[PDB]
Amino acid sequence: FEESFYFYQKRLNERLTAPFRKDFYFKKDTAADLDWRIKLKERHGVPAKDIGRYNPRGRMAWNDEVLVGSQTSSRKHMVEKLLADAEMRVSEDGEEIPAEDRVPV
Amino acid sequence: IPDLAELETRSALDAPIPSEEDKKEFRPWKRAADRKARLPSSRYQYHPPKYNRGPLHPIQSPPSSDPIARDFVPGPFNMPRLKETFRTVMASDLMTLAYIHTPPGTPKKEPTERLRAWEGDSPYFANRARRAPRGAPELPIRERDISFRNIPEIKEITVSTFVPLGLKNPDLLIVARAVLLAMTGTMPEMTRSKNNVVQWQLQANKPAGCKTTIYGNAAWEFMDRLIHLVLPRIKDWKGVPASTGDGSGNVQFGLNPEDVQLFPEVECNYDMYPAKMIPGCHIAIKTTATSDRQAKLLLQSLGVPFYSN
Amino acid sequence: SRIINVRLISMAMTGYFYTFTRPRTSLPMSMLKYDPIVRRKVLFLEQK
Amino acid sequence: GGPELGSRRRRAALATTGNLPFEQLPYQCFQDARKILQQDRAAKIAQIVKETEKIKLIEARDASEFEGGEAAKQTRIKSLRKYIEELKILADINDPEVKRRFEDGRGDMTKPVYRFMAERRWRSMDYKIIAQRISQFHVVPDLLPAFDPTMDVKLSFRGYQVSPGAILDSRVTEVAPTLRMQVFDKGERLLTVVVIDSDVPDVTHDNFKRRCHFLAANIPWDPSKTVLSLRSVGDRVEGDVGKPWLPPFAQKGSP
Amino acid sequence: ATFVPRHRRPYQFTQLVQLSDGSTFTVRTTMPTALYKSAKDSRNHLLWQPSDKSLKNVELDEAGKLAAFRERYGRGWDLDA
Amino acid sequence: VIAELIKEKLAARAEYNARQSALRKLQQQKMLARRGTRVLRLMNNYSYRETNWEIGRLIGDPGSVPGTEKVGSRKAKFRARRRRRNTFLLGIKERKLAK
Amino acid sequence: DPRIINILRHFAVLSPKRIPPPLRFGRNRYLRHWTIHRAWLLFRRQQREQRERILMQQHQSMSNACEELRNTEGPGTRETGYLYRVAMLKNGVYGLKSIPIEYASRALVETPGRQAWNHEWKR
RNA sequence: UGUUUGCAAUUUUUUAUAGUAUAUAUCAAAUCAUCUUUAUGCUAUUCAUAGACCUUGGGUACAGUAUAAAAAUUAUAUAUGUAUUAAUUUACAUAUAUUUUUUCUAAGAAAUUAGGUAAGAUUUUGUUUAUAGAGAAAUUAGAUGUAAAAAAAAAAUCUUAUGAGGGCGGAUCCGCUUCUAAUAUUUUUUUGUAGUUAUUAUUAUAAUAAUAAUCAUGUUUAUUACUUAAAAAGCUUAAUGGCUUAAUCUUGCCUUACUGUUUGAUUAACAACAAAUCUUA
Ligand SMILES: NC(=O)c1ccc[n+]([C@@H]2O[C@H](COP(=O)([O-])OP(=O)(O)OC[C@H]3O[C@@H](n4cnc5c(N)ncnc54)[C@H](O)[C@@H]3O)[C@@H](O)[C@H]2O)c1
Ligand SMILES: [K+]
Ligand SMILES: [K+]
Ligand SMILES: [K+]
Ligand SMILES: [Mg+2]
Ligand SMILES: [Mg+2]
Ligand SMILES: [Mg+2]
Repeated sequence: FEESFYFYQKRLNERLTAPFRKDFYFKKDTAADLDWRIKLKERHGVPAKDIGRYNPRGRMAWNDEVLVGSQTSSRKHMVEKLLADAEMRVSEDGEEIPAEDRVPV
Repeated sequence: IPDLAELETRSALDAPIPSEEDKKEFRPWKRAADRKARLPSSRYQYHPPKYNRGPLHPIQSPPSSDPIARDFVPGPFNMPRLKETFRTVMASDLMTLAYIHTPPGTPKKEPTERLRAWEGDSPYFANRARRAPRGAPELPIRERDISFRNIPEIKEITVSTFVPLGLKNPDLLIVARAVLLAMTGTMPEMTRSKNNVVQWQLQANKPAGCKTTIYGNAAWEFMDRLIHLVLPRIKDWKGVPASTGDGSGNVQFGLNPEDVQLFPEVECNYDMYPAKMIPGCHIAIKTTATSDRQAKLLLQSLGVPFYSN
Repeated sequence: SRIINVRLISMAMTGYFYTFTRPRTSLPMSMLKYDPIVRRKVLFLEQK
Repeated sequence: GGPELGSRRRRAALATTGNLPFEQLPYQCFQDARKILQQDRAAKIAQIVKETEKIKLIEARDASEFEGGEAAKQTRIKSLRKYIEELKILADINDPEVKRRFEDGRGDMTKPVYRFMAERRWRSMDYKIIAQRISQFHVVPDLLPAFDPTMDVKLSFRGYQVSPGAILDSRVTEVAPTLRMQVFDKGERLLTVVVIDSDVPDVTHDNFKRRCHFLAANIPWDPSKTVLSLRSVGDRVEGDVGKPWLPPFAQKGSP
Repeated sequence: ATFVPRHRRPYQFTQLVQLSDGSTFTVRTTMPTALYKSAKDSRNHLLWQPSDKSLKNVELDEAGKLAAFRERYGRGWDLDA
Repeated sequence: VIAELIKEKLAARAEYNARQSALRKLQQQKMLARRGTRVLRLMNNYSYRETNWEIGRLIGDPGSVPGTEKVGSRKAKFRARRRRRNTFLLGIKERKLAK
Repeated sequence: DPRIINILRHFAVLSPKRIPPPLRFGRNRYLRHWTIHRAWLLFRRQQREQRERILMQQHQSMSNACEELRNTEGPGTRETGYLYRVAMLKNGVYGLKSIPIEYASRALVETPGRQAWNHEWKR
């Protein structure tokens, strides 16, 4: 229940916190910005990595709750996603690293 | 039993767990699509008012715990590892370390009036005004013993900045407000100067700082970052002065502008701020303690070094 | 002087008026006052 | 699909969704929370059986055995009974459907649970109003030395609800009013209604006298009854009308 | 008429903090970084670990001069102990 | 079911609107007659004129100040505002569908 | 100026006019949250009662031991309560070196380090 | 179709049905700007296809570990292309000037606004402890205590009562008067001080006794009630008095800072009169 509750509150925070401004942490056309944009598209625009896929705004914003027997709220899936987002995905020259040449953390 | 007969016959709580087949057929996304229309709105359309107009006004405001409320804040997101640490190991050590045994039938101590009254044979003493606080001009809070019912804990932390030169360069106040934002995760409130000093070029009633207060879990998380990731990186750091303390269980100290940028939240985007604009902060740790020695004993349990000075 | 005595004329064209003072560097006065000729609250505007 | 089902949204939602109890909606957090409250309600009921049998042991116990006598045995059972009443409420106070059934007005008022939420609701907005009328209009100490109402009483004339202290016309206040009462204590009690005019001017002695405009006694009432028409108190409802309704009035000039 | 203010909170993430000890805990921060590797923390500082012998007897050549000398002229001149 | 229920909502809405407009047309007729009525009274010196206090009650009975009531309902503004947005978005669907 | 504009935009997004609005739940959604809130606050009660039960049980063990100690005589030719009066002293308890910083600095962690425990530690 | 999409949840009102006053539904208003394209784009894969990896056109995906199936979808003006048509016709790709999604240059970072009314807050000053730069002198954080399961009962000392229409003299007038009730006071005569959790001891997991803890079904940043010397701050302006339970502060709506006449006073304003002051209807 503690896990399901935290996840339940992380998605209410998504609906009530100000949006994330990448321009405040990453500057345009840099190794960090490009790396952030690639992985941000795999998360379907969600800047957070531990709340699955949920759009706070839009027609389907109401569907914030998760169904029973879900893996997203668990702590095992949380650590897995936070680690997959720490691996450098953009080489020093700005090109995406091949899927096979990516070193895990 | 007749008592059990007075309980509600049909209980939602004593219903069986949901069926797996029903779980498979429950698809909230397919309902909105299959409907191909918008369900009519409910006739209940109460929305919290923007102003509180009294306890007898027809329209009343709900408590902050109500999710639809205007001041609602999403609940906890995690357990601060320093709160679980304090409550798991250090709650009993401080209780065991500082313990005075009271015999079984010890009479309860009766507190004496702190604002004394004149007692004697002089007819003037009758209607005399109560005497002044003996010693200090304001009555200091009396120390409570560390019991199993009173374990000193951290309550809130106030990070404040004072930028006098911001009166000439307005951008020094914009940066100071942003550093204190990423550091604590809240929106600081601007403060103003209260005195007039020409030598220092200080003018009264002008914005010259910013202040944030973090409560609950946020304050336990900030302490961990400070203790384990910021303070261990300050070059030639000796420790919090042993003289810190206002006499009520609150510890205060300050950080340098070069130590404020050691905060992980400030070193990541350190290049987005103009040069030489990151300020120093005044960190005030408010605890449930009621003494200077209790607070210094509490912080030592969380891993704060104190030095003699 | 810094103060001037202005006259608020009734917009009911009844001739009644009120007299108040206000600084020169201020906007003309315009209030909702009671007109005893028609015995109702109407709009009163500064004369000038 | 008729109005007897409820609002339009319900009739629409009840035809485009699936048939499933609200308590069985497969939501993760909602079902995790429903299990914490489930195994807790079982602990409250297990406590009611523990305190229920603990009274029998004390009941079949000679008073002399208690070093405090018979007085110490009643204060011990008096506290145990009160502790059981609290356990019968905490067993359903967290139930989500008990809250829905109460908010819809379909709550069973013969149970302590629904009577607890009704008093809390009354003490939130309605009590604060009547508590204010008794003081500002000086019903205390003029009529009673001290008064703390414990039941709800809403009066309506000709089907129109009257707000506490509203100045009504002499034509409206011409027929007996209907009282929409609600008691929050268990069992059936006998009730007396009295309508008193406390500002009758007595010019012969330069003071005010009080005049009774209605009086009825022996009115059976239970926490399930809601409406009582003072018009029919002798035939429809059981009671003894000591004085039929006297149309209120106020002579010109008096307050 | 008391105005009911609303909370103005920025966006916050969940972060994995990996101390120098290799141990990892999760926190709630405003930065977008997912994993924060700490090369210098309490688990590696001498003020917090006054007994660990590994931390003491450390060169701690912050400036870099002690290492530049050894690169030019070698380790012949050193405080052998 | 959703389509027919909405028709019932619009039918009940038209009934109230039909009655409101049927009653609004009566008030505009009562006000027109009142503001157009000139009651000349024998004041003095055998002169006839309309009293000033009656000229003040032409706009409306005493108790309130005509012209200070709220012009419209904010619910109608929310209702109207939704309708405007729906077209705009629905309009973009037709254009990008036309392409 | 460019960088300051970035900082100002960060605040412009936090103004009351820009921040998202208060939530708007139906009934079944509101009732769903009412239980999650009703079960969480009850969970804290179960953790508060448990936590305060251990503190009271650990405290009563000290009272019992110290009460026995008060009425002991010894060891040897030492008056009653000597060990008790010596155990109730607070020498250095409220000093700087009261609690070792190696024990207080080590906090709980989700996962252990590369070397969970150091058995080779020598005095 | 305003209001969050799984279902009678706020207040008031309209209308209708059943009903004999109640009940349900509905309507309007109040409280609140929640953001709404059910997919036309995107993504992946797969066929063809002139093509030496790419060109052109079609399919496919089946979604609770929700999904490719919307993390934010306008409208143009020009130029430069490419491909296209009867046609700058039309569809894309670039750039640069715009407007649109109210969606990104902190007013909740500023202004010393002072009356009516409503609600809310109730020591604000100084002093003092501590606190990067910070020093005699800058900012911020602090600075009283108690209580919060529940009482029951006997008499007496007064004081009140438009209580018993009490009794007796002259129903509600009056001075004496018993009784009941209420407030206050006694340190008074006491009785009771449980229940719950835990510890200890005896007894056969329970019972009994003793000790400690105990406002808590509630976002612990708890809350609520009471208490917290005097001075000082504040209240258009000197000084005195006063206000902290409002006369101060904050906020919403407002402009009675209204028209006419008028009562009783300032021990019959200023030791006269007049101009004045407070007040009632
Ligand atoms: N809180 C109450 O309602 C309550 C009731 C009785 C007594 N008390 C007294 O107050 C003291 C403190 O109250 P408390 O013990 O209920 O506070 P708490 O420790 O349960 O709550 C502390 C803060 O952290 C949050 N929190 C609590 N548990 C958490 C968890 N498992 N994970 C993440 N976040 C969590 C809470 O929301 C709160 O903001 C108690 O020791 C007791 O003396 C409090
Ligand atoms: K807890
Ligand atoms: K005002
Ligand atoms: K004081
Ligand atoms: Mg004033
Ligand atoms: Mg102060
Ligand atoms: Mg005189």
